[PDB]
Amino acid sequence: NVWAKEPVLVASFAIAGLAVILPTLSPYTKYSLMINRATPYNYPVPLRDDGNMPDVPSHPQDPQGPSLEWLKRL
Amino acid sequence: LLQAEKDRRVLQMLRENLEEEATIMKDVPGWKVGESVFHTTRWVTPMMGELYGLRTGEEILSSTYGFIWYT
Amino acid sequence: MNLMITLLTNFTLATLLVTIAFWLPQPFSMKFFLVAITFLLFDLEIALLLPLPWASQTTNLNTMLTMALLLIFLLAVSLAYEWTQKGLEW
Amino acid sequence: PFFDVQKKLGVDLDHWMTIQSAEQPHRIPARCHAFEKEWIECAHGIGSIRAEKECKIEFEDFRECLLRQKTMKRLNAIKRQRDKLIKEGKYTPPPHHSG
Amino acid sequence: MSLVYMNIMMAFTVSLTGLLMYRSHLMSSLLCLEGMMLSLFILATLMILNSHFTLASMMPIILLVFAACEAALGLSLLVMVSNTYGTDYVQNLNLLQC
Amino acid sequence: MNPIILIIILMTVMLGTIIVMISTHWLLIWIGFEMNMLAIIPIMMKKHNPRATEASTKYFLTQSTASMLLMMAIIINLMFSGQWTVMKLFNPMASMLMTMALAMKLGMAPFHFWVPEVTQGIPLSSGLILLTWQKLAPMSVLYQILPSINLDLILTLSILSITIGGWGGLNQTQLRKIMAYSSIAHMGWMTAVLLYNPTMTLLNLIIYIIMTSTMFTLFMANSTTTTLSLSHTWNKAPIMTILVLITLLSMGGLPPLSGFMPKWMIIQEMTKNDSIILPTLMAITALLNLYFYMRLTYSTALTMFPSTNNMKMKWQFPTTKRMTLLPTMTVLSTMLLPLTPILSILE
Amino acid sequence: PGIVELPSLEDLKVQEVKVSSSVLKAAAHHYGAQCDKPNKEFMLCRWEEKDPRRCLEEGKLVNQCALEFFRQIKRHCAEPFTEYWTCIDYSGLQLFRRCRKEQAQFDKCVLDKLGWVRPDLGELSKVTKVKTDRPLPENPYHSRARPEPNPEVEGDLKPARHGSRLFFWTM
Amino acid sequence: MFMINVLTLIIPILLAVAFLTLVERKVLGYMQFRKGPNVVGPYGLLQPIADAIKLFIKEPLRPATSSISMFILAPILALTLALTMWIPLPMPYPLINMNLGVLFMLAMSSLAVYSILWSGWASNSKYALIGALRAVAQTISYEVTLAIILLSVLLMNGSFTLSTLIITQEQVWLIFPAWPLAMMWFISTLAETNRAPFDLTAGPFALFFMAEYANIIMMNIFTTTLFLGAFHNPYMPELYTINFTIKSLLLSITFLWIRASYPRFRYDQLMHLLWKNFLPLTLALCMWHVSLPILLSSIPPQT
Amino acid sequence: MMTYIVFILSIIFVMGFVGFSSKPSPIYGGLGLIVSGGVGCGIVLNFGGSFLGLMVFLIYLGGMMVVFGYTTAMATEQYPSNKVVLGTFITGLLMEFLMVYYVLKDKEVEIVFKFNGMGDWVIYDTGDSGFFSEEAMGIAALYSYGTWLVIVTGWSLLIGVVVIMEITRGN
Amino acid sequence: AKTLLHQYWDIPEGTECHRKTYAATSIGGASGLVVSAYSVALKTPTSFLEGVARTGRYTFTAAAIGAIFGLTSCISAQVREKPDDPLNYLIGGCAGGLTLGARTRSYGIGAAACAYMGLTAALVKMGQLEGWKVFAEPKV
Repeated sequence: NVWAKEPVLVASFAIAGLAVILPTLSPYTKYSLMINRATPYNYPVPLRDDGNMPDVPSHPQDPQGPSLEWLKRL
Repeated sequence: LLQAEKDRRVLQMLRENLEEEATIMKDVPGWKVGESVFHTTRWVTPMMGELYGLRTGEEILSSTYGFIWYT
Repeated sequence: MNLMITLLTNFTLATLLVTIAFWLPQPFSMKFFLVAITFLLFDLEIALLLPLPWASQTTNLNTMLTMALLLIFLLAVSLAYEWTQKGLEW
Repeated sequence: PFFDVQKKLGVDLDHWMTIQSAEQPHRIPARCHAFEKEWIECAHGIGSIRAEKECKIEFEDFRECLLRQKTMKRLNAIKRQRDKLIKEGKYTPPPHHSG
Repeated sequence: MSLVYMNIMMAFTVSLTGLLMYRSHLMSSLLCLEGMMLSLFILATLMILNSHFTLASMMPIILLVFAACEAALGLSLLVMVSNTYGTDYVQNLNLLQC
Repeated sequence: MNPIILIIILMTVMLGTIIVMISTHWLLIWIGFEMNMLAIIPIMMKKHNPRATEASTKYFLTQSTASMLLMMAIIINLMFSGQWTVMKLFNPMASMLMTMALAMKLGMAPFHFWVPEVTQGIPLSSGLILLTWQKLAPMSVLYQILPSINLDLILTLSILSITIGGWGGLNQTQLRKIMAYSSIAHMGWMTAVLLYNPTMTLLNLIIYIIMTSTMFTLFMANSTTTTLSLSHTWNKAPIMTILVLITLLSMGGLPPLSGFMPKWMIIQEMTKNDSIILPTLMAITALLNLYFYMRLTYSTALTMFPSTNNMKMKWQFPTTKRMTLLPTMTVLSTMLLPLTPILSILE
Repeated sequence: PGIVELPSLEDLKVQEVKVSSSVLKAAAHHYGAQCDKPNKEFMLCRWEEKDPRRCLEEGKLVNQCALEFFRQIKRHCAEPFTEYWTCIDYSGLQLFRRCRKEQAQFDKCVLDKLGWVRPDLGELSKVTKVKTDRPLPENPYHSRARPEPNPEVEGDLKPARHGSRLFFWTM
Repeated sequence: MFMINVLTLIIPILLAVAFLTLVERKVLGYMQFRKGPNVVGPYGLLQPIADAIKLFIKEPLRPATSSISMFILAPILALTLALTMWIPLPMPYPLINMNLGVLFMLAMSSLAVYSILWSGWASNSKYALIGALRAVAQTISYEVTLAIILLSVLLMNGSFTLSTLIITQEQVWLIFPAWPLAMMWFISTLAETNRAPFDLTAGPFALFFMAEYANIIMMNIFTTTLFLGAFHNPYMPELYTINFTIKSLLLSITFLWIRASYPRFRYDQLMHLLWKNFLPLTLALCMWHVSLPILLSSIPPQT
Repeated sequence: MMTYIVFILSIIFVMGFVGFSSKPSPIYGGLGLIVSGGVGCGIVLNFGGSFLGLMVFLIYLGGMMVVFGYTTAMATEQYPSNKVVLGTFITGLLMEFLMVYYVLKDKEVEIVFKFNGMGDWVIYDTGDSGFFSEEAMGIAALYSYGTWLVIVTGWSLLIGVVVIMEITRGN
Repeated sequence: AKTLLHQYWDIPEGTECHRKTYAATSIGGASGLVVSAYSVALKTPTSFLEGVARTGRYTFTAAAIGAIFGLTSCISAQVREKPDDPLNYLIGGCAGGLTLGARTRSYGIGAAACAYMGLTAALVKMGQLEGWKVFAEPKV
């Protein structure tokens, strides 16, 4: 068909269409957004201590706060 | 830690520079010694002429314009 | 002013090379114009594209993909329009 | 006329390029953040005429934060006075680096 | 007042008078329009840098790209006028009298 | 020209004007004005005569320098108290530069030197679309930024534009120059009452746009450049004559007819202030710019000039022009007299 | 108008930690582990009042905590801490992946001899509570009151009073 | 010491360019069946010394100018570009570490376009003006392509510092995740250096000659940094400098080697070929190298 | 070689604007605008200026003056200085000399303003933790927040393309 | 400009004389320079001596009309001793129109200029006497 007519155009349309589609079937986009969100620019600002809340951990060693563990493990 | 050293250093320049001003301007009429030009009772960030004022060139050129053309 | 020092040294040494090389021995077409304006407009669209590698670290990634594909897609539509409509022919 | 489809559709697509103190992509302030917050809270539920005649003090505070005109005037007066008294010669200056 | 702003505004008046009074060639007028563009670019960029006006720092580059494509349109119009005539003077345009 | 390309260019004119209407950022207003210019340039030079080429050159130069002086005014606004909100400005100098920029954008007395020259060497469709959208696009901006303008600017430009569109206008039989000088006089009227009640300005904008659409549609019904061609239109068809009569008299503004309603409400909500000598001066000049309308009517439908045969030939062909929408606009434009409390339909 | 209230030179004398930059950068994580617990007092003071010249007692507190921490790391293992930071010093901007084996050596020293587990990523994050002794301030933006409210127009609307009330076209 | 750094950069450029002249003459001689230049001393290094000093000796072109100042102002600009374009190039430690260098590369390429256009206008009568006008056209038509491709190959690395590039080249060469994009980039470097197989058929000829060959060595060094190379263990820069020099020399020999055996293109074939074949293909590679790092969970650590 | 280098480069900048506002032949005009753009790049890089001033350099000194000199070469001839051109250059140099003399030896020069006359090391940052060169992340928006702006910009450039081809004989 | 028209109207009228005539000559010189600037912009005299001659003629005539207006203003105000009427400036505008017709050397233009300038000057003093604001309230 047109593969003999204007071939570099057809290849451009093909790679264009797969570049459009391929982020829909993708098991890594949520990984991309978690990586991109979990990098802080400003200072992580503290807060006035507690209304006796079981969150906002006091030592930075305490894993009660939300951390990253899929970073070190690829 | 860097933040605490930075705050102590800028307040150090504020204290010494207003001491210099209080020594130097006792001739002009008017002139309260340490008025902000502003009205609100808030610590404004100074303007690098309140910090690095009358230091005669060398430190202000190595401080303001340092990173701008350091490599 | 450090790169201004480099620029000054290169400029002065180049002028020394030239002046010591000189003191010592003694109509038009529209087709010329269409390519330059095509350069200009696609270069401005390059100027719109080129902060893309600055931007790729944000919390809005699907939207960035969509508008980046929209910019290259518009650039491709302009290209294919002047391609099909005898814009660059001889 | 000015229309209000901006408010009608519920897509606030153009209100973020507008002032400072809307949320930057990394949560950093501008140089005159708090002056803006108090000025906007001064002139919010206001018919833009008692904004002219009532929020004048905080507006002048914000303007002199933004340009720093008269503060530079004071610093320049200090510089000219320092120059003329070092031209005089009284107290060869210990305001630089030492006594 | 950040003293340099006075010089860049005076430079704007320089480029504006160069845009308005212009003797022979339209290309000098268009290039002084470009100089005026550069003046607005530089002036607004120094303002936004010293303000730390960091959210909407788009003004320099976007003002630049828009008024650049304006200059592109001006180049095409000057080429069309020079194509249907011999030269591109301000004269040889006195037809279509007001 | 392709019809798809013309639909695209109309889409971009509408896009630029709607961006001028709808946005709250200054850059977007400047983008809208520039895109309006860029789209309106190839509506002119619709043919390929050099007249349209020189007209488009003059228009592009004045329009671009107006756009850049507008950008100068905005960057002055952010040199002072700086935010991108379309509101009260923060400099009399910036407001001065900005209103002079918009006065270049739309037809004003120091700045009107491009309007008859841009309208003379172009066809009728380009002149219609440029008058409509290039006198609609800055009025929204002036309606926005009215509360920070030195009044002597607007009032001086309004007075001088009304008297220039009056006095310049007694000398041209080029119908495009006649309509252009009429545009200058009416834009002076529509700018004059900006700082008192802008409802009158926008209602006058509606009435003027509908009137000019009727007038240019009547000229597109039978291609004319001079009044003698209008006398030939008298010979070939009688209903066009009474339409020229009614529409020229409604450009004249007589109290039985609907063109008087924008004058009268201006005089009302102008004289509820202490301005009386300025209304009687403006309305004397409104009596002045009726004279070329009246000699045009005398040339068209009331006296009759001698005709040429091959009008005998043109009798055998009934009329076959399409009108976009002539009769609806005509009776909307002329019989609108008892609908004066459709004033308050606007705000 | 109003003059500032600067602190004296008596509060502007803390034993300053006049240490260099690369050693302070390499000694950051365990300083986040053992110390940097009572300096979020200072951080919350700085973010509840935007006013240094006020939170300087807690600045003196973090200054003495960092000096105490470097004293404690100075007295015990390691002395090859010096070898570790001079291994990381001359490498341009200090990437921490540069001298990794000696990082493991310093960690094994401080772990087998003192304790102080290194904070795993990402535990120098993860927003953390802090209680203080001072009560939290109110309105640090020192401004006046919000001057006038607009009376909100409500109430069910009457019809038109005698029509347009223009010249004519009544009703 | 900083002016010593600048002079240790811009003193060996004359050595490099003259020895590149002898190397291109010898390599073309051995692609052909020719030995020599080897009568002028052993293998002819004094042969570039001799013809350089000969062209300095030989009496200049008489003017025949228009704006003497402009006529001198064009080649002074060309040679000061050729000098000021090796500042941010990292062999292991560059002269100036910048926030961004590649846009500076493309900008100085456009200033080379200025050099060509100014020499073309200030040169002579109308025929050389038409020839230089076509030359400016065929030079300016590729800075779309080269900037597009350079953008798409740095998009795998996110930052402009180029020391992040010499970091990210540590594991694999960048020729493997982008071979066709690098190939088209190399063709664009053949376009920017304005050599065979691309046509160009003055004063001072030596200065225009100098700008040409320093542009070639510039593009070769930037290629060798950009697409291949190896690691750099610190406190031993001789290792990376050796491997960098060997790869850049092999690539420059390959460059002249590709020049050696192909006829020059037709001009409308050149524009036709560039637009209708490189430009949709560059767009295809750009959109795929945009949509792919968001696929494969690898967006770069742009600090 | 000293503090007022921003002011001095501004002097050369306004000299360049005078140097092509005197209306020479337009290739001298293109030369003047290239020199003016280079020193404007110098000014904005002195404010730093990390991206935008190198960004203008590719567009105006990379894509616009190229086509201006191109159109000077292909359209107008100007085949052979004058009294009026160099006289306006003299008066522009006189006006700049007068304004900068009154800036130097007095307090302030007022067109209708108060330009506080001294060189600008003020104002500037007080050494903040920038860490990303705020221009860079600012322009690294427009793809998250910038929905409308880049759409209408690209749409305007597309319409510019179809406009140029129509006036230069569409289709 | 506002400063010199304010200097003209600030004089009690009244007699504080010959400052009135100096201010009126300044008004005339300014208005002549305005209209001559438009004329030399829109004519291209060629030679430039003709341009200087035309600007000098316009400034000289407008300054002469201002001077004669101020002279008979002062004289009528001193003689009649009734500073409230507009009839004295009616005489003023007619005298200015007559000398306009004298300096253009035709008499019908002088007669029509007498009539119109007298009516406008009487209206100007009359509106200053009652109080009619410049160009605006601009309130409602």
